[PDB]
Amino acid sequence: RKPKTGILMLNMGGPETLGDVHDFLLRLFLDRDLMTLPIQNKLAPFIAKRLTPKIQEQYRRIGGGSPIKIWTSKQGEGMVKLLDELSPNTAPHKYYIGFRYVHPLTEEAIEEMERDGLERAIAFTQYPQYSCSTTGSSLNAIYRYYNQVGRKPTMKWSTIDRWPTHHLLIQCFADHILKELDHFPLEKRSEVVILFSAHSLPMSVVNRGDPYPQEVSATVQKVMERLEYCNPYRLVWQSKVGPMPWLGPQTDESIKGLCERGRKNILLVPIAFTSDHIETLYELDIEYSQVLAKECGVENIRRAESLNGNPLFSKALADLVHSHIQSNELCSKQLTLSCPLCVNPVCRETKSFFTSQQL
Amino acid sequence: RKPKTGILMLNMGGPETLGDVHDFLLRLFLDRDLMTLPIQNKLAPFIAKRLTPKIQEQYRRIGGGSPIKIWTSKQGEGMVKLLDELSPNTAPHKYYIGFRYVHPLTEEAIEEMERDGLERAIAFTQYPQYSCSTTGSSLNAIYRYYNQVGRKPTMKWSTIDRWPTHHLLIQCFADHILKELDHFPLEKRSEVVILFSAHSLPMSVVNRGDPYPQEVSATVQKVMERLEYCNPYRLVWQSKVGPMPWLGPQTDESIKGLCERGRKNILLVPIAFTSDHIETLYELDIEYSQVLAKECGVENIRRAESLNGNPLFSKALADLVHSHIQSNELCSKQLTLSCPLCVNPVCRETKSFFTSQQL
Ligand SMILES: C[C@H](CCC(=O)O)[C@H]1CC[C@H]2[C@@H]3[C@H](O)C[C@@H]4C[C@H](O)CC[C@]4(C)[C@H]3C[C@H](O)[C@]12C
Ligand SMILES: C[C@H](CCC(=O)O)[C@H]1CC[C@H]2[C@@H]3[C@H](O)C[C@@H]4C[C@H](O)CC[C@]4(C)[C@H]3C[C@H](O)[C@]12C
Ligand SMILES: C[C@H](CCC(=O)O)[C@H]1CC[C@H]2[C@@H]3[C@H](O)C[C@@H]4C[C@H](O)CC[C@]4(C)[C@H]3C[C@H](O)[C@]12C
Ligand SMILES: C[C@H](CCC(=O)O)[C@H]1CC[C@H]2[C@@H]3[C@H](O)C[C@@H]4C[C@H](O)CC[C@]4(C)[C@H]3C[C@H](O)[C@]12C
Ligand SMILES: C[C@H](CCC(=O)O)[C@H]1CC[C@H]2[C@@H]3[C@H](O)C[C@@H]4C[C@H](O)CC[C@]4(C)[C@H]3C[C@H](O)[C@]12C
Ligand SMILES: C[C@H](CCC(=O)O)[C@H]1CC[C@H]2[C@@H]3[C@H](O)C[C@@H]4C[C@H](O)CC[C@]4(C)[C@H]3C[C@H](O)[C@]12C
Ligand code: FES
Ligand code: FES
Repeated sequence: RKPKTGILMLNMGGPETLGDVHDFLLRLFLDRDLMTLPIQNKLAPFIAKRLTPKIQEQYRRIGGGSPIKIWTSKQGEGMVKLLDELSPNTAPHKYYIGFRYVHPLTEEAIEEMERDGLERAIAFTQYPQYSCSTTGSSLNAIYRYYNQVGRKPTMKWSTIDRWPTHHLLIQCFADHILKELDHFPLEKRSEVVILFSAHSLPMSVVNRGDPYPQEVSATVQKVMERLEYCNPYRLVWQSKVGPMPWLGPQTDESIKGLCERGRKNILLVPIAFTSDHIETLYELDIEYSQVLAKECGVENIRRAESLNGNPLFSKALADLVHSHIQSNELCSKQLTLSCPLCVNPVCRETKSFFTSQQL
Repeated sequence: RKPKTGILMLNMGGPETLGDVHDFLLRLFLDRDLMTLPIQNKLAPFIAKRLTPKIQEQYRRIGGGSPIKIWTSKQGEGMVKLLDELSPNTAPHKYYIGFRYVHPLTEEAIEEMERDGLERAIAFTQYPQYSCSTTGSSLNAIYRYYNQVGRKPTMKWSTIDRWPTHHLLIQCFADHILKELDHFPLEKRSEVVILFSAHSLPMSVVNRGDPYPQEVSATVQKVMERLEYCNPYRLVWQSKVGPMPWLGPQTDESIKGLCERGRKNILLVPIAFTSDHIETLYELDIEYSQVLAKECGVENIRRAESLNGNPLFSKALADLVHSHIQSNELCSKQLTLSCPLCVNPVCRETKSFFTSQQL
């Protein structure tokens, strides 16, 4: 039986091997919906080349590459299995991976979906909280693909552009937090302080109206409510780079600050991504938990396991797609409102691309 | 007959008459928990004096004074009426107003509570979302009062230091939003965009770990979920002053940005305060809705009514106090975690003041 419904799982992606690092960075630095550089066509390949060594080294430190594709595939397989049972009327379902900067690229996925002659296509962002820089960028790629190929889609499109508080997503986070709290010495469990950590954004992006911070904040509240506020927490942000102002507090500075103030039992909780990747395996685990934490004299610092292959997470994914199909939703109401200070003309085109879809 | 349980309603307060502006500002610039200034004892009176004219003018523009005490009193009376019926075991209940910078001052309220021979005293912040600059400052005042008076309290203390997602608070906001949406022309109701607006914070405060942004964001999500995402929204921030970086987007820039982008039907929703005051009556209503909006060519801009005298809000207050009493809570779990980068030694003292209370 030929595939009827395709679920395009969108994510930035990460290099699978050290050899993929260079092109990963190149594609990224060439992206306008994310970055404007002078003589970009020249500096893009240059900056990619100069950062490759350091980035390859980071991936070497975690085993030689990014596990994003492996986890995405496992989740997609689980999701599809459930969807075929949940929604027989839209089966067979097939998942496609559309990474923004690595293979399979968004464009390659769309080309295959079209080639497979699907009746329906769902742009399912793998980022629970919407940022014009993450989900937005992936959605722009879809609009741009058809605009560039100079032809209309042969499939009916729609998008699940955000899902910051999906009940099953929240349950997964809560479950992983609880099981990690169990790993702390019993005598320190109640003393543990939780630092929810999400990739930060430059203040210039936050100030334009990016939906991200508020949604990430919503996820945190939902998780803590489910945990019945068993431990105190703080939502902090990681991955800042460069000298420019970014949304803080910074995860690293917070870890150090807590230790200096007597809170030496910390539980890190990646709250804005669903699989392991450089942010968790390198930045949180090595950079902060092994090096920084040791230098600050932490007693116990752990990190909640990433959702990865948790069966309940695959259930969450299937539930989202199923509910989306049943509601005939073309996109969230939120997507119909671009940032108040958006200056990228493509955002409105992308929005319209989805709001105007037939069906 | 004699009062048994006192509910101290904490809020910054506002000058009741133009004549009260000067001392309001003086007390404020003399608060080390709010800000630290060089030679503060000399600069406070000086700054208060220089700002008085402009601030008096703002209050003149809204009628001649702040309605905060009037609304606070009405809510307090309604709250007490309900509490006497809800919690007979802790009745008679008495509410006391503890304004940070205007009469009745926090210190004056405490003196009266002590004098009334209360058995229980509850520091009930009127800010649903915790900021060390709002609720924290108020709680610090309580600790400082006893530390300064050189005497221990004669009543049992506890605090309701935050309540960002209390179901009745959320219902009130949603109700007021729905009725304001009904005031827009029917043909534009669906086109209306919601701007949740809350007093901004300097990035220096946000970056040290202030709980505020994340909690305000939680309130927004709960309200939108209750409204079933009927309209698109954005959480923006108002009241920024000075040349330093503050958390954006700015409410004023967002209003202008939306209009320039074709979204000329806006609903402003104060989401971090429960009564009318300078932020709503002047900043939003006059500064932004009457002047700015007009200059931007807005079609319709309205503001959800503040909670003020809504009976359901008095119920929310009573329910919070009731649940607090029945739970025997001394404070939220959140108060037990000071900011990761807190540099104010009084914060820990204040925290301990409550966590260490007998009972
Ligand atoms: C100016 C521009 C940022 C523009 C902006 O966002 O306003 C920045 C982004 C990355 C920068 C480049 C990268 O840092 C790589 C190089 C760093 C060297 O120190 C200067 C040249 C160098 C090639 C930089 C030139 C310039 O300062 C760039 C291109
Ligand atoms: C800052 C920007 C998001 C901006 C926005 O909020 O719109 C994010 C998106 C992808 C990020 C980049 C990618 O993760 C790839 C690189 C990862 C390195 O660890 C830092 C540089 C690096 C080049 C990152 C810089 C920055 O954090 C980027 C560019
Ligand atoms: C750190 C890295 C340059 C590394 C190098 O010179 O080797 C530079 C290259 C392009 C930069 C990014 C681009 O200038 C686009 C964004 C500009 C904002 O002011 C900060 C975030 C922002 C996302 C920058 C983050 C960071 O400074 C980047 C990623
Ligand atoms: C330097 C200090 C801020 C210190 C800090 O945050 O680290 C700021 C806070 C308020 C400022 C003062 C207030 O703005 C009032 C005055 C404004 C005048 O333009 C300069 C003198 C003036 C008296 C300022 C001096 C100085 O710049 C102050 C005292
Ligand atoms: C910025 C600060 C909160 C700081 C923090 O996040 O810790 C808030 C608390 C009370 C505010 C002040 C009070 O509202 C009184 C004044 C109101 C005027 O409209 C601006 C100046 C004014 C003097 C305000 C400046 C600033 O917005 C203050 C000082
Ligand atoms: C604007 C006002 C001075 C007005 C005047 O003298 O004309 C100054 C006096 C003290 C200032 C505040 C204090 O310096 C404390 C805070 C310092 C932060 O860098 C900005 C917020 C912050 C809360 C300042 C806001 C604003 O710039 C204030 C309130
Ligand atoms: S930058 Fe957010 S919609 Fe364009
Ligand atoms: S400044 Fe937040 S706890 Fe001290």
